[PDB]
Amino acid sequence: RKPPKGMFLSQEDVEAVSANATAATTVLRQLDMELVSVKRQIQNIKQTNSALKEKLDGGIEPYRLPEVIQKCNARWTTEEQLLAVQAIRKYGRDFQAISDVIGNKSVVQVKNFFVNYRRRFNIDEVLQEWEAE
Amino acid sequence: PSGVEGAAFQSRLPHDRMTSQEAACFPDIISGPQQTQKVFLFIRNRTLQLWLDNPKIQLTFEATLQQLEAPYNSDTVLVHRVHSYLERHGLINFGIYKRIKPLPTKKTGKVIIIGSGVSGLAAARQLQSFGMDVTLLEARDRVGGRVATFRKGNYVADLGAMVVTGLGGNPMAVVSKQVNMELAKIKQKCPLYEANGQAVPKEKDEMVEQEFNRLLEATSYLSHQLDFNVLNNKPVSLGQALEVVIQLQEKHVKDEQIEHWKKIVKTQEELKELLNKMVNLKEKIKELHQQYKEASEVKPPRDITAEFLVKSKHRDLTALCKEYDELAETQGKLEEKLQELEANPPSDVYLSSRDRQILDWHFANLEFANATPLSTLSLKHWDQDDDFEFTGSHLTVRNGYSCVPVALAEGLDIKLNTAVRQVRYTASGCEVIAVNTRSTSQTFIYKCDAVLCTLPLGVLKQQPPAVQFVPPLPEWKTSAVQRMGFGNLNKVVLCFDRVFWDPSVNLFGHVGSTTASRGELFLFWNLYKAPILLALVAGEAAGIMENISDDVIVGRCLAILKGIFGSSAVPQPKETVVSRWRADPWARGSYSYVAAGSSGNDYDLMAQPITPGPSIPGAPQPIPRLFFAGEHTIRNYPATVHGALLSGLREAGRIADQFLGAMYTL
Amino acid sequence: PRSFLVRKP
Ligand SMILES: Cc1cc2c(cc1C)N(C[C@H](O)[C@H](O)[C@H](O)COP(=O)(O)OP(=O)(O)OC[C@H]1O[C@@H](n3cnc4c(N)ncnc43)[C@H](O)[C@@H]1O)c1[nH]c(=O)[nH]c(=O)c1N2C=O
Repeated sequence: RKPPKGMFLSQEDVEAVSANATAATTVLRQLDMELVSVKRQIQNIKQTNSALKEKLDGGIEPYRLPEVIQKCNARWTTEEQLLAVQAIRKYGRDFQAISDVIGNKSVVQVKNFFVNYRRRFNIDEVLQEWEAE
Repeated sequence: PSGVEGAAFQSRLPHDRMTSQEAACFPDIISGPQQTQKVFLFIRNRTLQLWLDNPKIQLTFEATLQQLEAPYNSDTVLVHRVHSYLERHGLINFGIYKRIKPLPTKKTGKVIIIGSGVSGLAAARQLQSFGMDVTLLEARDRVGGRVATFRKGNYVADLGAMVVTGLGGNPMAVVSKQVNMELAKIKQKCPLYEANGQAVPKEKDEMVEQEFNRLLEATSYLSHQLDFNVLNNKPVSLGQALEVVIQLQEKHVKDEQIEHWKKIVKTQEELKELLNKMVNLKEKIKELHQQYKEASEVKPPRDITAEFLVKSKHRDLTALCKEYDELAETQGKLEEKLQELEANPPSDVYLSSRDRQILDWHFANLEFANATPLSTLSLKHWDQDDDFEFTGSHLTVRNGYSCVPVALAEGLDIKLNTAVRQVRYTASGCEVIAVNTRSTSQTFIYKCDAVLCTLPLGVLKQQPPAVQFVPPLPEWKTSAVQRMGFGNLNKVVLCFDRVFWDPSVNLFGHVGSTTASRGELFLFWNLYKAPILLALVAGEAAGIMENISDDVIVGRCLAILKGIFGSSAVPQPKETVVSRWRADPWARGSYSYVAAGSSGNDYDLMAQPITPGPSIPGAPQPIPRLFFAGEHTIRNYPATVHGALLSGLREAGRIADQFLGAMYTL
Repeated sequence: PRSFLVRKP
């Protein structure tokens, strides 16, 4: 039913190599030329990645900032109420950020905080001014 | 196989079923009740066994019916019919046996046999066994034809047939019991030794051989399952198909390197994109950090829009730092993958100048087996005769294969040095015209009832004709002769004063330098008691080495031998012989092969006898008068001594059935 | 014939 294993003998290839005298050699040369072309591309891209690789030397160790170990809290000092409104102005609804900016409140604290102060802090208008950008 | 059923196998016959030939002679039993068939079949099977256990005394009918038991010894005409059928068709009482019932005083019928090749001798001996007058005409000065055998002192070496290809169902097994033939067994181990002079190592040796056999199977897959058997209106040869398989294997090796590297650039080009995002985040980070030190430089106390600014930048920068960290994460996986992908690169070549030359020696092997360039064999049909291979080891004849024809020749009217120049066959009979090979002027005429032709296919092929047929052979016969293939492979025999090769290896290769010379001295045989080495010239090389002086040929042999064993272990050869079968005008070649565009059916056309036209017009269709035997006539066993012998047995039986009548068909 | 092949597998 099948060849021996490893031998590759589909009908299509056999015609392709029998189509004329030199068809087999001609077909082999195109693969040969094609392999060389891809090989040169590989080296070409190695160079490029090697250049892009040197521009990233040192990583971001100089640009990193120490972690702020801080406990949570549910009292809203007027200060971090104000940080909030501003963060809501800047981040739309991404509570992780607004959590991050405030620092001492969790997404739920931020999340619940929206509804509680919505009337008083006009979070509605702040929100639609976020939309504009 | 053993018992009566073994006799059937040792006689090339199914034990449990009746052959097409038996259905001919016993149509009364094949169409009858299965009971009688099994009787018959047992009745046949036992009979062969009796002949087979003791093939040096004639097996008489009486002796056979003696030794059967009931119910089998009840139908005495069945037993007589069977025993007569067997004796007639050479399955029993053939070869060289003591006759119990001596020859009939007067013979009946006259047959001229052209050639005392083994096919010839075999038939002649059978016809004489049947009470016929039989004369063999022989162009040579010795019998055996292509069973040639050198002798000088104790040196002995066949330039012709040299191996018995197994005793399992071989008629030569019978002959071997019938004549002192020292059969020495051949040890399968054969070290190759490339052009430098040093062994190919097992690792390589085994893998080329493995590829070789794999390559052969592929071709088989091209002809049978892909129907790759015509190409530009011409029949595909085995040689072409081997090239088309190698090419499709060389293409596959490249096709899989391309696939490999293409995966590599897919990752490298996907890594490139990744670095672009990383060298763009490190500058969103550069600028955010700057913006943060500035916003953090404003020492406190500060109003909330300025405190929010520091916190916002601090959040934003952290986000980007997370993001860039998750990408030197990914910049890590890809970097690992790239060493894996490169680390496992697939093969660079299918085969190389080293490989491809040991592979050429396995092709010189094929060429020697079929005595021809692989470009001339039929892809579809070159191996058609392989179902009927014998079982058991392959053997040699320490005293020379000649001793078998010579043995067969005793008791027979043989005219040596008589070359047939013309065969005339008519409705009333035939006349053969021969000359003396020594003095060509002397002319002989032999009149006979029928001519048995065992002329070699190379002879038959000769243009212009070495033997004229009157009237000409019909077209259907002469096209079989063209269409067929008659190949060639010569030998070189090296007689030394001392053994300097491994005496426990019988045969060792030499790997040639070129594809073109793959056959030139590619194999040496150590077969004999005396210190004789025997060298083969096969393939395309065989035809060409015939245009070269022996001295030059022996030089090349000495050079090849010196490289193997050192320039000082290899003495001068005491006696040297190289022949020339293609040049031999009583052979014109070595043996037949299924040429491209031929089939095994052509071997059957060669055996059909010829029946001439009627003398007086309106006369009833006559008897057949020209019969053919020889190696190129036995479809299942071509170019292989038993096959010759078997074909001579065949014609003798069919000529007797014709001129003596069959008293076993009733 | 294919039967003459040396070192048959
Ligand atoms: C080099 C070599 C090696 C091997 C084998 C073969 C070869 C070549 N062969 C083939 C056999 O020779 C063949 O089966 C048989 O010999 C044909 O043998 P065959 O077909 O029965 O007959 P023939 O050709 O031997 O004899 C023909 C006769 O006809 C004569 N003749 C010819 N023209 C004539 C004319 N005009 N007038 C009168 N007589 C004429 C000719 O001189 C000779 O007397 C082997 N066979 C086998 O079984 N084992 C082997 O090892 C080998 N061997 C190696 O492998």
